[PDB]
Amino acid sequence: VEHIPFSHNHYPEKEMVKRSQEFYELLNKRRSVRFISNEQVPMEVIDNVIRTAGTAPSGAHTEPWTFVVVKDPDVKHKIRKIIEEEEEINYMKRMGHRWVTDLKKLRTNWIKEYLDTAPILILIFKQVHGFAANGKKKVHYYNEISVSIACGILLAALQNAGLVTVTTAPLNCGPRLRVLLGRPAHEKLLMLLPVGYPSKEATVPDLKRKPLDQIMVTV
Amino acid sequence: EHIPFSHNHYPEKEMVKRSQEFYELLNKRRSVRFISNEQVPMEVIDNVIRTAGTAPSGAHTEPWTFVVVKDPDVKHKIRKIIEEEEEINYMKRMGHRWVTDLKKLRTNWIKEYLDTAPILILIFKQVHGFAGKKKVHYYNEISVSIACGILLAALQNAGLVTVTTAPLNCGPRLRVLLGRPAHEKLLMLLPVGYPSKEATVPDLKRKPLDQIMVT
Ligand SMILES: Cc1cc2nc3c(=O)[nH]c(=O)nc-3n(C[C@H](O)[C@H](O)[C@H](O)COP(=O)(O)O)c2cc1C
Ligand SMILES: Cc1cc2nc3c(=O)[nH]c(=O)nc-3n(C[C@H](O)[C@H](O)[C@H](O)COP(=O)(O)O)c2cc1C
Ligand SMILES: N[C@@H](Cc1ccc(O)c(F)c1)C(=O)O
Ligand SMILES: N[C@@H](Cc1ccc(O)c(F)c1)C(=O)O
Repeated sequence: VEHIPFSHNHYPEKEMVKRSQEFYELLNKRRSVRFISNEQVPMEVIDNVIRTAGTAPSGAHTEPWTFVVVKDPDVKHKIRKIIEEEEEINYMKRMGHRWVTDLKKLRTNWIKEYLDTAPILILIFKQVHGFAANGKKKVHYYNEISVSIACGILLAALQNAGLVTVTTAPLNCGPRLRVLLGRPAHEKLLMLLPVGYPSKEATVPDLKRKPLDQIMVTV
Repeated sequence: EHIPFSHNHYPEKEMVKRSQEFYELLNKRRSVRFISNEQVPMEVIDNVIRTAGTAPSGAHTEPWTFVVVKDPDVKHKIRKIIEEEEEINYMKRMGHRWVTDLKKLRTNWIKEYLDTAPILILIFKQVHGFAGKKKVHYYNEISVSIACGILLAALQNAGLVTVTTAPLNCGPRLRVLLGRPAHEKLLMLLPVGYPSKEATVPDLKRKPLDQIMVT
């Protein structure tokens, strides 16, 4: 592959400052929403936020991500059963006292109503390796990180398109969900995001973010 | 304590338009390995980090430390560290496959951007925290990485460039050098600023939507 000049949209410092400020205020309104209405949402928006996630950087340009989108309530209902069953055992046995306590402030449990109500579920699978065209294996360097970075971009894009979600990690649900969705073995489930509009009645926990001087260190 | 969630809603047509234009802005983002020494406004840097800090995180743990280096001398020390360790990585440690897999990008162990970039951002994950005792940081690496994604969109939005790097085997030396505690581990390093006038990128193509999305 050949290398080409990079061209760059410049801004005056004054407009950089302003774009950076608006975008802070925009993403700072983002909250994880666990109560999602059944109102349908336009698929062109979903298509576009996925395509935005696909602009992410990736280790050695491997693009190791598969975004699986479910609209079908029958499929969504099987997903729900799998996750509620597995999470009930997670909460009652596998997570441990300390994790369960650390979650009290969030009021989460194994009941995940959003898996039926939300019109869209996005299941983000990482590809632990890939395949060349001749069927031999290719290495996916830093695949989990690459996929999580694209997930961060996806979240930004959703916030900026006026949709809500909550990033979830359905512990011990990977295999059953992979099989149910007909995905191949080199894909593993990394996170699941219900997507739509908030419910009229949606709450969030009243959490504060750290001030800049507790996350940023200069030298 | 739990409160009502106040959303900011767009009509379908503004949803489509905002999402389309945000795709277009982010699809112009490229990893840039040649960075000008022209200084950049620290108010932007503060803002983009602030933005990264809005990321979700496992059990609301916020396990990230963003270490921003502007000082020439420390930066030259970071460069010496990374060049030494990447030399051994390319010669010995990565293996032939991995080195062959990087030919298209034309990377080696010389990392000039570590001196010329006005700003380095080093991202440390906190693999646990402290209350007296230690706190569990659930999904810390994934949380931090999600924060770095948000940071990259923010940088792209604010007119700056960077490249996401993972300086293999350099974490311990950089940690100690920069005064960070033993519960922080280096996850990645982003040199930040304007691209050099002569900057190039490799002529890579992204997958079409139907090769990354299954319905
Ligand atoms: C997890 C991860 C680690 C990376 N590590 C390095 C690195 O150590 N050195 C480097 O030059 N580029 C690194 N990159 C940048 C990729 O090589 C780059 O994203 C890819 O070639 C695609 O180009 P683009 O970012 O311009 O789309 C990394 C990217 C990711 C996601
Ligand atoms: C890696 C990761 C995993 C998460 N997993 C879950 C989950 O399994 N269930 C859930 O309800 N929320 C999950 N969350 C959402 C967090 O609890 C949430 O981000 C945090 O409480 C802060 O709230 P905010 O997103 O409103 O800032 C996860 C977040 C991240 C980053
Ligand atoms: N870390 C090595 C090479 C490299 C390594 C891994 C990557 O995934 C990558 F894209 C590039 C370097 O900075 O040159
Ligand atoms: N995955 C579990 C537990 C959980 C909840 C919230 C979290 O932030 C988290 F890290 C883990 C759930 O969805 O209830």
